Amino acid sequence: VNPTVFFDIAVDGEPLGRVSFELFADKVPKTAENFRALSTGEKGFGYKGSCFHRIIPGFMCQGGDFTRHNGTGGKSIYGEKFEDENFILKHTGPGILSMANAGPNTNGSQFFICTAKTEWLDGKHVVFGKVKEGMNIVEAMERFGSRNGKTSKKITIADCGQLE
Amino acid sequence: PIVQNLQGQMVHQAISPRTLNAWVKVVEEKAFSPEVIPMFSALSEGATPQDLNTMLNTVGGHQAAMQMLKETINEEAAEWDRLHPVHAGPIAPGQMREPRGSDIAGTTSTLQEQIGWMTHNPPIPVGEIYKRWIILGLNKIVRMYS
Repeated sequence: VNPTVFFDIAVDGEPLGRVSFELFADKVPKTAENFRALSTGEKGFGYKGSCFHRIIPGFMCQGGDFTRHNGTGGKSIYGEKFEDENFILKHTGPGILSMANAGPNTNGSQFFICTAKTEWLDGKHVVFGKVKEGMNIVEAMERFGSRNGKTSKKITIADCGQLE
Repeated sequence: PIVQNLQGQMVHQAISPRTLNAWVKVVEEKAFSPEVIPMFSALSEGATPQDLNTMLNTVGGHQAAMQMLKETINEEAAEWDRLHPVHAGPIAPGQMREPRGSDIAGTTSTLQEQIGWMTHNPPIPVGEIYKRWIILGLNKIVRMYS
């Protein structure tokens, strides 16, 4: 049974709602372990307090750059970056959780949550999970995006950890 | 070059062989004297980085000078990367990756990506930026020719 993580999402400091994710650790164990450990903050760094710095409506919400907060940063629990584990899972629709990267084998901490079917991302980004509960929160985050990704309000991970 | 068509938009046209030849003839007569810098800049309006490299790769001789130039373009490419850190993706449909140094100089970018940057809205003017680099390079190598 797959690990489960949650995020409490907030906008300009005020609660929005909790989103929960199943992580497909059977298919991509190292990539799922990275995201889970970063969500509990058990190695002393991770997602708590960081921002969704790039939201593009009809596309995805991207966060996880906890070092530089604009997409130029981030790190994994394996070091600066780790390899693409496989591309077994594909971008089949809304709620898919996938690794943002700067090219092959440059997975760090940045991730995205798809708000549509993003087929052309197949084989480029590692898919490692899916939204289990709270797709309405991600649909409500979309509102605060823009076509170039800049957000009109600070969308933050107020808190996070492991449910299961 | 990139140009406007009857319907409104900017579209690619191939470099004129007559432009190329004019450039070739300026170098034969003047070498790399100062006066070639304004010539180059006039002859390269709206040029893509691929056009700019065609112009440079037509020059016969002046090998010392051409290496100097390439080394100067290479410094500017590295400095561009130093000042424009890469932003992690995914690329939205209609969008393009952000150009690296190597892309602006035409080494790692195809003509279609160059057209892509130069015709986006807002435009990333990889032609104009590369031309700036080249013109700095020319302003260095013209020392060998007073």
